[PDB]
Amino acid sequence: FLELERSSGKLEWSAILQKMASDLGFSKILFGLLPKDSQDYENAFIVGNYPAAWREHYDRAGYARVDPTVSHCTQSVLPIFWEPSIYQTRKQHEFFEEASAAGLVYGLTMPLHGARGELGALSLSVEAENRAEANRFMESVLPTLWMLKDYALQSGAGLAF
Amino acid sequence: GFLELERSSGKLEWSAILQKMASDLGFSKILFGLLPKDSQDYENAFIVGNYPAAWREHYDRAGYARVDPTVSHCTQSVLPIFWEPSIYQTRKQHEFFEEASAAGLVYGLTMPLHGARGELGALSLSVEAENRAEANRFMESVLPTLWMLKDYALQSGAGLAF
Ligand SMILES: O=C(CCCOc1cccc(Br)c1)N[C@H]1CCSC1=O
Ligand SMILES: O=C(CCCOc1cccc(Br)c1)N[C@H]1CCSC1=O
Repeated sequence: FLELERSSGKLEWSAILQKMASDLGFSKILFGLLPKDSQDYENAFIVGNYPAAWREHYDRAGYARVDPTVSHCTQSVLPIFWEPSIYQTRKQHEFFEEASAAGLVYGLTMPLHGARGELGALSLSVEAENRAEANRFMESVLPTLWMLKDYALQSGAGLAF
Repeated sequence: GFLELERSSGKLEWSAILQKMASDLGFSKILFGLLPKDSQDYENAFIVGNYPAAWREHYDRAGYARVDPTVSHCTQSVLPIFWEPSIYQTRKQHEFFEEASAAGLVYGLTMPLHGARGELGALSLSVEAENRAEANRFMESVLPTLWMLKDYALQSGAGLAF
């Protein structure tokens, strides 16, 4: 994990994080971080390879207020798996279907809460033949991910702003 | 594998569960402490564990919160800090280490806690060992489990404290 700490710039750091995630077996990621006093977007540091059409769709639809992982991050330090049970409201149901259309189906989000009051998330999505396979995989690497998210948080917070 | 923590209904039951989890991982002494957002009110911090009472009192009276290198570390980082000679840098910190050792707190680590609602704290665990090579073997073997444990302890502890 030391390679993240030793990155000098955002481009280098992002490429290292993306490669680490890929080597682990996740094809898509989002790392997002806000400074302490900031609420919604605006000065958010966002990296990764989420589909650009999804990012724009999400913003226009005001999905920060719909996405169940966002509310979860505001109240918890524990991972939230993208299971059907988290998409409860009608808007969350459509959110799930639209995310799926954009290729985001199986995954998890690790909330990020930095020492300086940074608020964010490391989300990782996996391609799998089915949900059971995706969950077996995520469980198999969970302790590694749990360390990764804190290393990414500490190093990213130092570069983000 | 940490479900007992969240399900715990009271501070005494929760404390005992956490102490047993730490013991099972090889650590006979722990401190779990949490303060609310932007607070330095240690008098009203949520503190559990089994550090020697003589050490706690000494620490408080000497104002060691301002000397202990693990406290300043927690303020700036989410990463663990191992209790190694290299962390005791100032003259006062060398004295701190000597006294901490007189109280049996030579080997261990501190995991900083930063809660979703701004809580600040630490899960500290001390291990008994003959030397640091042995202590390191003991700690390295359970580090990934501790890393998850500290966050489960934070989430559940923050609910009970605040
Ligand atoms: O990755 C996410 C967002 C996770 C949370 O992101 C956050 C949360 C708080 C602050 C910031 Br910046 C980003 N959602 C996923 C769920 C399935 S589809 C999708 O976009
Ligand atoms: O366990 C600790 C203290 C860890 C940090 O504790 C904290 C930090 C922030 C808020 C609160 Br409450 C407690 N120190 C150890 C180092 C060796 S001897 C000793 O007491």
